[PDB]
Amino acid sequence: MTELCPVYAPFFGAIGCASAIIFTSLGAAYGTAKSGVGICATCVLRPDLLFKNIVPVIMAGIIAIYGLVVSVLVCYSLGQKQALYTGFIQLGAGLSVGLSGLAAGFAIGIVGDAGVRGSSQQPRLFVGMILILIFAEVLGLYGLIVALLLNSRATQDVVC
Amino acid sequence: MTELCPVYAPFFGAIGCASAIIFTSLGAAYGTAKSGVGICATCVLRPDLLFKNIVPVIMAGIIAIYGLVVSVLVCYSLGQKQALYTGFIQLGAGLSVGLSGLAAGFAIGIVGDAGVRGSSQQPRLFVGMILILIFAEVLGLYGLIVALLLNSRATQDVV
Amino acid sequence: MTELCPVYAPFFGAIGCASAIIFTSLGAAYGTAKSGVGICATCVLRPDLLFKNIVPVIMAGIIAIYGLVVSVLVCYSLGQKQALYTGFIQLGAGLSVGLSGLAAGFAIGIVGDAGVRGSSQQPRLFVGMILILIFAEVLGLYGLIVALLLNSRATQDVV
Amino acid sequence: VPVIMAGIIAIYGLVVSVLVCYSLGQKQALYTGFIQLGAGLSVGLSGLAAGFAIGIVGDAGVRGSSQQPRLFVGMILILIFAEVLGLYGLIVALLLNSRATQDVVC
Amino acid sequence: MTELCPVYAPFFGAIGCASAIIFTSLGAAYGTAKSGVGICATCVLRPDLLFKNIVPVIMAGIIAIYGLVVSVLVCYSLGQKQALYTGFIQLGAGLSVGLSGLAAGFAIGIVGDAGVRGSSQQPRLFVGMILILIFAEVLGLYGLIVALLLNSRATQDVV
Amino acid sequence: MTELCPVYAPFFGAIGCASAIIFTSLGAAYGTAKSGVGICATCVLRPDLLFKNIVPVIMAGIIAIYGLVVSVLVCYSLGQKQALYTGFIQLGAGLSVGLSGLAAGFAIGIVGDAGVRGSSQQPRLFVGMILILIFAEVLGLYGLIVALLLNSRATQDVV
Amino acid sequence: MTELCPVYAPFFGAIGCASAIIFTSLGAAYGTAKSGVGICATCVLRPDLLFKNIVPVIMAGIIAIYGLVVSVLVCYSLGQKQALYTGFIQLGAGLSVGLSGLAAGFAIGIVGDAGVRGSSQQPRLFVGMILILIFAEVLGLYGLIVALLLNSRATQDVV
Amino acid sequence: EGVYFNIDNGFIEGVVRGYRNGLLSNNQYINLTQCDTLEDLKLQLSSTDYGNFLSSVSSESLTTSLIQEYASSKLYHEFNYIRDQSSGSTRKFMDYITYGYMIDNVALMITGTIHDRDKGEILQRCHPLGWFDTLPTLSVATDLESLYETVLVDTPLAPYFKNCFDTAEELDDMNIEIIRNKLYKAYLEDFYNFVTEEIPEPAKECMQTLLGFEADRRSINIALNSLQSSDIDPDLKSDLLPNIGKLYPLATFHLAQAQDFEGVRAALANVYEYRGFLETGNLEDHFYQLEMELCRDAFTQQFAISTVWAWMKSKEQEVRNITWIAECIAQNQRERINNYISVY
Amino acid sequence: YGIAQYREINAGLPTIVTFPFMFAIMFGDMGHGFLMTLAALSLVLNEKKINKMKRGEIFDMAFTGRYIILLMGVFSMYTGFLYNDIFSKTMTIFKSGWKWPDHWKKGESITATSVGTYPIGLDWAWHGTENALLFSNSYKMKLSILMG
Amino acid sequence: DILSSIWTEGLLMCLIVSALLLFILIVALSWISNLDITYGALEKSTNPIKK
Amino acid sequence: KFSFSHFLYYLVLIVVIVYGLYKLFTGHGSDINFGKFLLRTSPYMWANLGIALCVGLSVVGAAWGIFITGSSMIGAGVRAPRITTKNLISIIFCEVVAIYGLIIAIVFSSKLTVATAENMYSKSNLYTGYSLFWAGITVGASNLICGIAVGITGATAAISDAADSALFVKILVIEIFGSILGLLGLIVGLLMAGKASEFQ
Amino acid sequence: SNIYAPLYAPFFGFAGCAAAMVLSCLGAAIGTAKSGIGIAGIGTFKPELIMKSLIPVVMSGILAIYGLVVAVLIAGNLSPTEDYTLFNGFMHLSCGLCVGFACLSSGYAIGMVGDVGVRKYMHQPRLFVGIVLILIFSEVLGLYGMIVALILNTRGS
Amino acid sequence: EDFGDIMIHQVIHTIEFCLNCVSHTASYLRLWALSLAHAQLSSVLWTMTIQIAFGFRGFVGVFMTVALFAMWFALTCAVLVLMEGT
Repeated sequence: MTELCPVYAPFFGAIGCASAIIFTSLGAAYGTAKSGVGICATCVLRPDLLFKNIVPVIMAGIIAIYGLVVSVLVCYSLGQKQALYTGFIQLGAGLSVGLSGLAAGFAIGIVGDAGVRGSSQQPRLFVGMILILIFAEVLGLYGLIVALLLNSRATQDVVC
Repeated sequence: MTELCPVYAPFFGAIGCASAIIFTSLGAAYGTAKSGVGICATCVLRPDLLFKNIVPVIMAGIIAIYGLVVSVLVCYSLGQKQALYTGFIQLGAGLSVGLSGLAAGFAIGIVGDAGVRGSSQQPRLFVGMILILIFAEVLGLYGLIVALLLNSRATQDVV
Repeated sequence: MTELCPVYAPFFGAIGCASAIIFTSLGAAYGTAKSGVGICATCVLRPDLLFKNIVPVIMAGIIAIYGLVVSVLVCYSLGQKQALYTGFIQLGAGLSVGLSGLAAGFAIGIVGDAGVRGSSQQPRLFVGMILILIFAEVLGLYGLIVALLLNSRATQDVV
Repeated sequence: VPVIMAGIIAIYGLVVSVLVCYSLGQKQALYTGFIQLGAGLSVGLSGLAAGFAIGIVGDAGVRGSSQQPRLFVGMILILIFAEVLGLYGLIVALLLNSRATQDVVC
Repeated sequence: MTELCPVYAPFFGAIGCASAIIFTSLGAAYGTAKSGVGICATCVLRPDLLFKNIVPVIMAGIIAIYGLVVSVLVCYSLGQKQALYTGFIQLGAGLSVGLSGLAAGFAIGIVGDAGVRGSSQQPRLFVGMILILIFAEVLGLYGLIVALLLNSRATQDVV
Repeated sequence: MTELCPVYAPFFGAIGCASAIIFTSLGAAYGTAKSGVGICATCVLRPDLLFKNIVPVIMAGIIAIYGLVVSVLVCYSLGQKQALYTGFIQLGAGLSVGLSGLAAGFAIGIVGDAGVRGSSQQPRLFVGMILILIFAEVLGLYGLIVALLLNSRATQDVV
Repeated sequence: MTELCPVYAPFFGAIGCASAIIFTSLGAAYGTAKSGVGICATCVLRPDLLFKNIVPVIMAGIIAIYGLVVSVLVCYSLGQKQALYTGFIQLGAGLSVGLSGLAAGFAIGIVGDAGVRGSSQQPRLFVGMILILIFAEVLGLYGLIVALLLNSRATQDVV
Repeated sequence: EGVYFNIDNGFIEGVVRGYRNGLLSNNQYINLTQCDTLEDLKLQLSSTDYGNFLSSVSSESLTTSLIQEYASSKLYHEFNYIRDQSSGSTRKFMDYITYGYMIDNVALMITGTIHDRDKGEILQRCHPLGWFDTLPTLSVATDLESLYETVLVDTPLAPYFKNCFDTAEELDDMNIEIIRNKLYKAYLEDFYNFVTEEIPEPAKECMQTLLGFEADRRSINIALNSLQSSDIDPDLKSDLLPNIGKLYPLATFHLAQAQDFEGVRAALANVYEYRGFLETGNLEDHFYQLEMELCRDAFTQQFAISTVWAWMKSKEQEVRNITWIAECIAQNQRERINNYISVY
Repeated sequence: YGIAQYREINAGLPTIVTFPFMFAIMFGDMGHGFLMTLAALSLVLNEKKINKMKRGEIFDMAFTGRYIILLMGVFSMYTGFLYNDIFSKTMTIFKSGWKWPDHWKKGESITATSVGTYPIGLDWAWHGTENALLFSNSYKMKLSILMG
Repeated sequence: DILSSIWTEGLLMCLIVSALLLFILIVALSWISNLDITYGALEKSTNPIKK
Repeated sequence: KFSFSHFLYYLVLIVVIVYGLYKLFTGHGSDINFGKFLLRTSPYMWANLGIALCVGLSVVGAAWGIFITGSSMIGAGVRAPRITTKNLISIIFCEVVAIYGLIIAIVFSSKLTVATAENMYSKSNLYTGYSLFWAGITVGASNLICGIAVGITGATAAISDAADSALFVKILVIEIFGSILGLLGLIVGLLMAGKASEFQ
Repeated sequence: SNIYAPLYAPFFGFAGCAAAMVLSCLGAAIGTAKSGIGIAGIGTFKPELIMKSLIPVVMSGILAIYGLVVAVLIAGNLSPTEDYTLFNGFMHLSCGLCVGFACLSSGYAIGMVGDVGVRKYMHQPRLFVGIVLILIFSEVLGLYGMIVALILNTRGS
Repeated sequence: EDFGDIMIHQVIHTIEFCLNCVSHTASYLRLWALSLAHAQLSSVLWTMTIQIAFGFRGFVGVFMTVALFAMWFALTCAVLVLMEGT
């Protein structure tokens, strides 16, 4: 081993690779359940509108895709002889997306459930809640771009 | 031994094998337990829902199999000669699959309870419950696929 | 001693069997107690069906024998000159089985609690009770499968 | 029946303690010390779990009889499994202690 | 390694660059999540609130833009061969703006819920609610100023 | 200094002396509070037992002073050149006495309140209260009798 | 610089004095607060009772006075060039007195809580009341005597 | 410390405090008393925040019963609006407030087994606070035994059952009175248990003390009036009495084991806080007067539900005074003008 | 479990065959199977009067399936026969042939080559150390999957 | 020469602040997880007088 | 005990002493030392982030101030519209602390300068690092605890005004008495900071 | 430089510097916060005694000046040009520890006691004389903390 | 012709069978697990009974052997059969 490329950097590399999936997936599942309870509650009352209010869960389901793309993009660059600089960035990259996805999932899960539950009274509340839910998921979007250039400069400044 | 193959490297490999099935078994158990009370409460009222409420209970077994398919795969790569790199790559996959399965089990039980709650009141809704259940399976394999990607890939390049 | 086998290698193997049996014992005890309380509470007004209501506890008992068999299997391969590999893989298998058994025990107890209430009205849903609760032994037994799979590799030479 | 059946876990612990005490020394291999450490707790809190299980069900069983005279035979079947569980700690520990003796180096 | 550049400098740069967006994500999520429930609760009975007083949720991401701009612009000035003096300032710049965003967003969200709930029966003073809510949205400007200050300081010395 | 007299031996003596008193003090406070509140509440209705229901505080004071007795009988066996053996035994004495006094105080506090509640109904009930509470001060007696024996064996060969 | 005169010895000399006032102040504050609330309760009804039930306030202040006097006393005889043997003893005495005052405060407040209200109705309780307070605060002097006894032996055998 | 309070319950405090500020003092009451005709009273009221919704609504057919109906309607609307802006814990708490109401509502429904008084008309006069939409009483067998489980499942009042299975098949006066007695006992006991373990600190003392006062006045009324038109064994006297009065746990037995007028006088006169069977004009009027002094004290904090709990009864007392004046005005017997209490 | 729809095949023969063989392959101790079958024979021979006498609470279902335990055991003894276990004992019915040195001190791994194993069942050679168990488990975990 | 790098790290300076970071993260988790939902606002019970 | 968190706190509080005894009973007891650790770390380390932490805590407290006041200000505004203009002064008294925090960060900037390849571990500037970091934490904590009080006083005043328009002016004193806290925190922090010249 | 004066001496001086003020400020904050509700509660029932009931906030304010005095007494006392003896840092730490807790206890007591006193002073004016006496009896604790801090600091100046 | 429920039903049937094949494949290991468990428990009971009974003594050892023999039957018939078969 050498000071710039020790043997325990792969620990940080692997943790960064495997950490993005965890928290994003947790937030996605949380939102999925916390919103699907609302759909189940409204369906019996309204067996007429059951294929027009599935936007919250599906929008909550893209953060998982985001966490997976970042994860695999980091993973395909996995090897033994990597600079400690290589292992340093990856953990931060993974955890950033993980917790950003968790945060987005919480908000989408609660807001979608509330909106779909309340929409049964007034019809036009649908388009009203669409914008807020899509912006909630856009909040999740904002983490991925940062992770992108983080990965890019994980190697654009390769030295040793 | 050589810095790249320390003595404690296979400790990670051994622990991850157990953890990968543990973090899925707990989730599956919780989900099936949550579904069981609801199905038992409902069936007595409506005497036909036994057969058309089997989905979540089998999805629990699917998560259980999801545990084993990855757990066994990592076994044969273990040993006293592999690098600490091997332990890292093993534990990463193990934790990924375990936590993804835990999230899946946490969501599936609640959604299934909610769906079966209205089952006795909407005999029409004998497929609409599976809607979210499968849509809740979007993340049901991301951990599995990433674990398979890591294991079979980093199982070489000892140096 | 040599880096292959430090002094306290057998400590891990010794603790492994104890933990393996002990976690399963806790899980089985919890499940059986929480189920039997309900069964005996309910049977007072339905005393005729006592025997057909006993299946849950005899079911739950199997986790204990799983723990016992895995513990004795591990104990058969204890020693101080063994490899540290053969000190960690043992505890890995043991804790895997223990935690799987604990999860299965909680699930079985939770399901059985409401199962008897469901059967308290009519006898048809005996099949429903068994069907819903008969998906936990697979979870409890997957741990045993992986444990015996792991400990098989233990026998290989220490060098 | 409940209290007497709960008592025998004490006998279980007593026999294990006496057997361990039979074979205590100072020049023994640390291997044996670890073995005894494992066996002690393995029996101990297994018995604790069995006691916790039997306690919650004894109270439920006793009151049931007040109205159902022949639930007596029923409830004993349930309570047997508690001691069946408890016996496993003892069976594993006795053989673990036996194993702790032959394989020695000092 | 050496005073001019200890080997472990980039770790803190990475975690600091992460921390900014890490905190702003939660800061915006809390406010948006509360405001959504505040809106859907009220607009149901007064279903013409969409265009007039939904500006808070719109501003929810406005403050979150810091987590991007500062995080990247400090990601513009990183490297391995960096001095410890400039190796930990970026962590300060990172967490400062992130926690400032958290604090600003939480209060913005609570007061937005307050205003939306109040405006329904009092469509008279929301002109007050908006002009008061802004005062809570200018705090993150301080985070921007301090981040620019520290990033400029880093640019002065780049080894 | 030498292995038989490390420079930090008086640590154990000092802490043991402090414990020999403070833990009994806390129990005395607890017991006096618990009994006093009840006796003072009930006596308002009818003063006829003030000079007869006063045993609780007396017992609390007795247990308190026993801790002081042991602490002082340890206090005049102190110095700088005492072996760590002395510190060990001094710690043991204080630990034995203080918490036993705590237990006695708790017992008297929890008993005397109900005792004074019940005494009013039957004026011939002190003949049972004194007999029942005897055990608290006898508990103090057991707590104190053992402690002094530490001093009794404290001096045959020190250093 | 000897093994009996480490540079970290005067730490305890400076701290033990500091800690003594702490717990006495805490106990005095708690007791005084919970007595003031009670006297405020009892005063409005049956007014014209100010200097009749205010004694427990002064009684509590006595402990604060104890703490001040002990702290200043130790402050007289601290040391920068001293022996660690004295250092430990000073801290031991300080914590003993502080904790004893803390223990006394709980009783002095709680008992007075019930005592203050009873006087308004039955005036045959005030003298019966103060007995509990006095027999509880004997504990404070019991602590003080051991504190000063330990402090006395600290003035000798300093290297 | 109360710092955490204003994380979800700010506007609750704001609206309750504003409505409390809307209370009418004795200065408005004296002016309202001088009015003689119903129109004069209504127009005088219209000059207050309490009015503007009762007058200018009818066709000058103002009666005391209609006055009470309309006056209480706005309080119900305020309560339901606060429900419409509720919170999780606040919602889980409001059910407790409504429990004491649908207790009597379902008691009336049970009584209406052989008379068959419709649900709607019962709601026209009973307390709508207790109404829950899932109450199909006069649609299936209204037999109290058959309807026992239907009500048990309709609303979760099952835990409030203290051996309610037997002696629940009478459809008689004794049964209907004892069911209400037991229901109040269990409800107040469980509410006291709940608040004592799950509620913010500032309410911990106010709620328990006010509950104790109400439970005491409730327990006395079932002992004083147990010797007025009927008799019962002391065992049932103890049974119907609350387990803990929260002001006296010893005199409750003294009341129970006594069956004469003066076997209970000491039990109440010992506490030296309320006179024993004295200072009695309209007993409930004096109860209101004593309770409102505490209710006003509850309006001094700003970080507990004590404000809401006291304001619920403050508005009801406003309606009580309005009815006390309307009774003497509409019926034209000017003897209740001075019979009203106002401490706000 | 449930009735079948009209003209839907019933699994009578599957219940007659598979379930008993499954139970047999669960465990095959010779003594246990024989002892269990003893009660079955006693019940079936006393069925002359048991059929009419009152069935005890614990004996109702027992008498219901008296003919099932017979199949259970008659298959259990065969299933255990191939395992050559009688309370963990074996008389070495057949011969397989195994190679050993003239003398050997234990504590050493000893290799014996195969010249033909038992035509029926497994040879006694797997009564040795953990090697026998770690071979038998691997052998048996495969036939279960194949038969399933 | 060097600190005790076996029982504890030698390069411990890089993990002391991670404790504070995780403390802040967990405090945020606790504060977020208790958010109210206001079920009662959207739900009611119809009455001839209240409604 | 009753909670997992308290159980963990007990466990750590006992294991720390267990470890201390274990080392002390090996004949050692001085192997771990405060001074060596304090010298190990870079003096820049604590001046890097305290300059950030102080402002962070101050702005957090300012945020809590509005968090509290706003929910009451308009909760009362619904009753009458004659409050908002007369009430905004309370929130102004809130964001003053934000400027107060800004002052510290803007001033501390000039102190930080890269020093030589050596000499940083001398007492010349390690003192400066400690001073800057602990002044920053002082000022941040003071601002937080002052913001709590100002916010709660504003909340109570908002609901008290509706009782009497002649009450707002008379109740205005308490929040100023609170803001005294922020002023004193600022002065003590500036005094603590100015003493140290700068990093060498 | 000196075996008794390591290079980390300023640490335990600045510990006292910061602690002596932070906790006093916190005590003042809690006291004033509680007194705010205590006063605002009785506003609508007796809008004349608020002036006569401003004593608690004034008394609480004394904590802040106490803390500032004790802190500044040592602020500037040290100096980068000299590494004062570590004992002289222990004394600073003790100063901060003493004052920061005496002030906190005083503030805690005065807060609630004045709260209740002013709460129920609305009935009659004859409680003022006892409320003030108890409040001063409470503030004596902060006085004690101040004096002990001063005496210990004078020692080993 | 075409109707939604039947396509949904056949989709769920496809997926459920595609997973049930592997589920059944996996489930078959419990057979062997129970078999080996029975083997091990029988072996350990034999070891702890017969070896203990082998105490060589004709004056008091015969009665000990009788007692051990009786309890060995008591356990073999009761707990090594009933629970296992059930």
